[PDB]
Amino acid sequence: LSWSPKVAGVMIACNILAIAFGKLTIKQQNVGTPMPSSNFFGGFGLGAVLGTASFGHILGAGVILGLANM
Amino acid sequence: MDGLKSFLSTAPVMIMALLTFTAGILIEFNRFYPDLLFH
Amino acid sequence: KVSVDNNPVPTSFEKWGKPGHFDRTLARGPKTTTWIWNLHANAHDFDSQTSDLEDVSRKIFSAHFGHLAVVFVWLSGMYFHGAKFSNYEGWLADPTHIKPSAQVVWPIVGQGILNGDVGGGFHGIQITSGLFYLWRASGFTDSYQLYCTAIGGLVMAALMLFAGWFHYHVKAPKLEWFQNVESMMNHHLAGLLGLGSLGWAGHQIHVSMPINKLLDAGVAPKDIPLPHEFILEPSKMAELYPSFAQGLTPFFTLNWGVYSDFLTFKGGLNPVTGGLWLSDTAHHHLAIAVLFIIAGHMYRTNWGIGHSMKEILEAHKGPFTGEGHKGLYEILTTSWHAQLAINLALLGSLTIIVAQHMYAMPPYPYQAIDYATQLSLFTHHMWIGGFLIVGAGAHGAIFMVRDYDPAKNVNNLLDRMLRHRDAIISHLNWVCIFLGFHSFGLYIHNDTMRALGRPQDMFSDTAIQLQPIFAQWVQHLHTLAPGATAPNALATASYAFGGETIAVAGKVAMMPITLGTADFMVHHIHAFTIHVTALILLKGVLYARSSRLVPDKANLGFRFPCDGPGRGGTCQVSGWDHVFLGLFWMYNSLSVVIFHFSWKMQSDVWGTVSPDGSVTHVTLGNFAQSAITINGWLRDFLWAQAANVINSYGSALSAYGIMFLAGHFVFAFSLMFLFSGRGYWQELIESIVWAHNKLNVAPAIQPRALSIIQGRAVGVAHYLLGGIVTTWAFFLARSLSIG
Amino acid sequence: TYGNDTVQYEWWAGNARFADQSGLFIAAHVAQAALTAFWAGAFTLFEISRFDPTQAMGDQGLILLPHLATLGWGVGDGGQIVDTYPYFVIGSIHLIASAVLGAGALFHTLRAPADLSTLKGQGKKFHFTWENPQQLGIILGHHLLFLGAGALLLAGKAMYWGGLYDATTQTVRLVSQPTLDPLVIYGYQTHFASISSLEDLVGGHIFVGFLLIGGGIWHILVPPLGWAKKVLLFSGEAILSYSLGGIALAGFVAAYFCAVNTLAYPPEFYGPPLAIKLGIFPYFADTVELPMHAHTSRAWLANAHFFLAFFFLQGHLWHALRALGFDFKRVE
Ligand code: CLA
Ligand code: CLA
Ligand code: CLA
Ligand SMILES: CC1=C(C/C=C(\C)CCC[C@H](C)CCC[C@H](C)CCCC(C)C)C(=O)c2ccccc2C1=O
Ligand code: SF4
Repeated sequence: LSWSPKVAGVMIACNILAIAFGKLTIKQQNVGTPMPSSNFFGGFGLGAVLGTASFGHILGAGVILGLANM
Repeated sequence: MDGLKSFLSTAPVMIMALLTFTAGILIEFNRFYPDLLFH
Repeated sequence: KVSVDNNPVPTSFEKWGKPGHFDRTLARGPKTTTWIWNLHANAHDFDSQTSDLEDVSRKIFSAHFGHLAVVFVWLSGMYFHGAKFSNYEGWLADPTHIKPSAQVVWPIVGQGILNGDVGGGFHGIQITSGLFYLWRASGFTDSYQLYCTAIGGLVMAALMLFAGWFHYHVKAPKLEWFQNVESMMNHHLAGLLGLGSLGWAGHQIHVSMPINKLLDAGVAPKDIPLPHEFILEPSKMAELYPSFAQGLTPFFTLNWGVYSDFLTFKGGLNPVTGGLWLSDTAHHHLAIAVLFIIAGHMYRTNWGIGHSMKEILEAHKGPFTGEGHKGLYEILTTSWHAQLAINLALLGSLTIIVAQHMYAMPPYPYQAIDYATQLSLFTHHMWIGGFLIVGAGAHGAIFMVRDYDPAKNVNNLLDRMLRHRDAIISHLNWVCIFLGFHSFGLYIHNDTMRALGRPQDMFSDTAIQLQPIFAQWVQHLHTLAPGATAPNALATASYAFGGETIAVAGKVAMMPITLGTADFMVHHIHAFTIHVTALILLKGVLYARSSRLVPDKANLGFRFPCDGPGRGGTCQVSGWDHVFLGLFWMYNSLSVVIFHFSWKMQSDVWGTVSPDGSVTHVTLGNFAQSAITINGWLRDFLWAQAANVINSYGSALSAYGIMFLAGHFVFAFSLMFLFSGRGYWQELIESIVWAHNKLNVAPAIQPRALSIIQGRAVGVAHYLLGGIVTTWAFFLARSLSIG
Repeated sequence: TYGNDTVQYEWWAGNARFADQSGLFIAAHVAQAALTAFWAGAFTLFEISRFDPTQAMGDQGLILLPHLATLGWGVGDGGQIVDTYPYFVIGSIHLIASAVLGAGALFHTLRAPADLSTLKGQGKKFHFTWENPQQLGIILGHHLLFLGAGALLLAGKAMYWGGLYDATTQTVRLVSQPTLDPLVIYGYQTHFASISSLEDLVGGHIFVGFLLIGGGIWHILVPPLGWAKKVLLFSGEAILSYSLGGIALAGFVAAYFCAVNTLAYPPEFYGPPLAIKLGIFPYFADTVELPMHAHTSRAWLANAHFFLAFFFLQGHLWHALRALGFDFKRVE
């Protein structure tokens, strides 16, 4: 429940699942504040990558607090 | 303030100032001399 | 994306001396005295003065700042009266015995008898608004904090006034700034509602929880630590809760289970003080803050991600509904009246939700014990909610008359709903008549069966019983909820569904409310009156464009008396007169609702408590077999409980008697405006102008009678004022006599 | 620094505009030195109000007051502070020095011009650029005496103006006549982590200030001949990288010096000497643990000086890559 590689592992796994989700189904992605490159994932941009990382954290708190009591 | 003298002399503000002055002198006369059913 | 024009309107006082300049027909000259009433009837009709959608919107924005100054100076007056002329520290020394009072009366004509002995030697008028329990829930200790809060409120009142002048005469925004409705929606979601909920969650964590914890322990006044001393010394906060020694660090690693000792899910009530748990409400406001700020990022403004609502409304179209919501995004961002109708509908239903939730889950300490506070807060929020719902029915009709352009919304939901107005209203009045017979004729039937001496043929519980099985099953599910369908909850959502009797200071806070056949009949009475008011307002909305009686109703305006005596007679046909009828029907609906509330709570809920467990109520359980009769509603409720308003002279509850009779006077005075028509009074006033012309004192302002809409408006205003003043005086004097 | 003559810099990269102007270059760099002098004086007065004499200095989180208790300013016997006011005079001077350095910060960007080549008097001999090696050697040459001056100011403080606090005898030791041999300085490279010697601390500081004053007279009088120019570069971000990698090394060895030493960082004020741990990152974890979730000042100083010098090493990589012939190169 504290800092561990297990909770960080399921956090990073569901986070990059959320990045793949945002790269698959966001209607308009690129037109925001431009990212310096496309090395991370896709062609997102600053606001778009902040959004899909925040959804990675929302999904992260979801499965982590859904498994910390189960 | 050539318009403030006209706004303070409209009908609601003048009738409210007159009723405030009338209620003021009535309440003051009823404090210093209360309970006068007759003369 | 900010678009501001600079100095649109010059600041000048010369326009204040010329009343009626905003409208074209009023600035010519007061040739007639009806101009005076028109000066108040069009003073806020900003859509009739300007017709460009940009001047009216900034006029609305500055009017919002002015009204916000009015609310801030009202709230400043509440905190100042609680600071200077109250007994808040005296009530905090002894909350159970003495009674709060935040208004002292100047003895001038004998009204010093209104300053009754509220307990502790302090005289004054006992307040029923119950904001003392709000202050104890927030964490106020002495009168100086209330005084500085009143000072800061007056500072923000002058700040809002300066912002109104700045946003109308210095830097006023453009129309595109107002039409940015997605940015407005997500800022109001996150930065206003969610950020304000997070602020109050932080105040409930730091101030409201430790102060109420040590006040529930029994610490006297002038011994509580100051609220900033818990932040300045976290050891005083860590000795009350063990989780505060863990710091911020478990919150960020999602180790929230160690925060369980001070963010609980207890529910129910606090048995020591008779209110909600402050840890429960702190966890509650934090959860609302998280959910609102999450929902505060849904709408795209500048960064690509987000839902623009236009294709949301495009995507919802079915087989029954034609083209769906195609056009509503262009409606609701170009017409302020449609936004006003939706917001008044949902704020009215919100205020009724507030009343229906602040009686079975009392959120404030020692609020459920004070019966006058509970009854007054319930009925006042019920009345504000019903008023705002009638205003929704008004501004829907104003949108139909003056803000509805039929060329833009073809075969959408608005056009399809206006296309079958008969198939809506002719079923709505059918269910009105069906509910009317089956909620009132039940009352007449067992009134007649009781009057004919046959109680076995009534609709009582011993008689033919109409058991409300659905809400009884729902109460069974709420009683069975903690442990089966809410396992981390200790108590129920409330103790009104089912559970133990909460007793605090010899009185009853909340016991389970069983629903017999009397509650069945009065709930169908409530559904009936709700349906009739939702019939008059809905057929004022739909039949505001045109009809088969008069098909030229849109060109005549929203607010016109009649089309004439032809077609049999067309008086009260406008969309305004449906609001005029719906105001009385809201009055009747809410009067029966608050009567059912007051009688059921003082017959089955309230009363004193005894140490062996038995509960004796205020009216000894009259609602079971005597709330099913109209004579039972008259004798056992309106005659028996009005004796505390009647026999209270020469005492503290003496102003309520001369407000009881005052409300009867304004009702009876309203009947003169409602029953009579204008032309009689015009034919009489012209005779008084003759009697003035005989003495050369006839005024050059032409004196003539009120308009027909004005006569109906003053009739419904004095009717609602007189009835609400009568119910206010009765409810306050009764519930202050019973404790 | 590459490409055309003038490149459009946005507001998120706007400090790359005054790099060649040399008039506003002094204005930002003494506004920065005013901010460190502001943090020198205000945050040792911030910690006077949050000071507990009965409680121990380690668990409270006191940072700057152990730094003055190391120099023997107001420490008494047993490891406690007998007077607060000598910590208040030094913080008052650093705040006044923050005012006058902040005063001249707006002088070199409001009244003084954008360069120093328009002047005619003594100020005409102060303009510099990123090309002339003899113009950057006179700037660097006058700096090397001031770094050597702090060693002799340390000597005059230690010999004749106050003692030092240690852990071998745990008292203020007004020492004098240090060691006079340089051979043990070659041997201290392998056990500098535990010096265990007070007379050699001031004895090595005089033995390094004589070297720092040697580099001062050398760098002023002669210019670079050319043996350094053929191996190095002379540009804007070039000379930035020589320093920013060097100060990263200084923060590296100071983050190591905090966690393991006992004499220069006394354990009666900073806390017990830490143990080097590596999980995901190398962090100097505490040996004993606190009752609450707090850490000692030795745990805060050693961890922050390592995390931030690591970013200052990788920021040296950001400037050394751009000072050489390398673009962003987002290919494939
Ligand atoms: C968010 C709230 C809100 C807002 C902004 C508006 C705004 C508006 N309404 Mg409105 N309305 C509302 C709620 C609201 N309403 C509600 C809740 C109802 C149901 C009661 C109505 C019913 C209503 C009607 C029936 C009409 C409007 C009209 C109007 C427009 C012109 C206002 C005007 O001329 O009145 C100016 C202000 C006054 C005339 C003052 C009214 C004074 C009242 C009657 C007495 C108050 C009694 C007081 C509380 C008791 C103490 C007094 C005394 C005993 C001391 C304006 C756009 C009119 C319109 O659009 O016509 C084209 C119109 O005919 N409204
Ligand atoms: C106490 C007086 C009174 C009564 C009884 C009614 C009754 C009614 N009003 Mg109403 N109304 C009133 C005052 C009253 N109003 C006032 C003061 C206003 C002013 C604002 C309005 C404004 C108003 C509007 C605006 C509307 C109504 C409507 C209605 C009808 C709703 C249907 C219903 O309840 O089922 C019928 C219930 C009854 C008739 C009462 C029950 C009485 C018993 C059960 C019937 C008698 C039994 C039997 C026939 C006796 C036989 C004896 C034999 C010799 C004949 C209903 C007839 C609505 C309507 O007609 O459409 C649905 C409508 O839209 N009213
Ligand atoms: C003393 C050392 C030093 C100096 C003089 C400079 C100087 C410069 N750098 Mg730089 N840099 C440094 C260290 C330094 N850097 C380090 C250590 C890193 C690694 C992190 C970087 C990474 C870096 C990048 C990635 C870029 C620069 C750029 C630049 C140039 C433009 C100024 C700028 O960044 O925009 C003005 C300054 C800002 C906008 C400030 C940014 C602050 C952000 C918004 C918040 C970051 C967190 C913040 C520090 C708060 C955290 C507090 C912490 C205690 C937790 C300028 C010549 C830019 C450049 O040359 O353009 C091509 C550029 O893109 N630098
Ligand atoms: C009496 C009556 C009139 C006559 C109405 C009149 C003469 C209005 C009377 C107004 C007088 C001047 C009283 C002033 C109103 C308030 C008391 C003003 C407040 C002033 C204080 C604050 C000082 C109508 O015009 C009418 C029209 C349609 C249906 C019914 C009726 C109706 O019943
Ligand atoms: S009675 Fe009055 S409102 Fe009715 S039709 Fe005749 S004039 Fe119009």
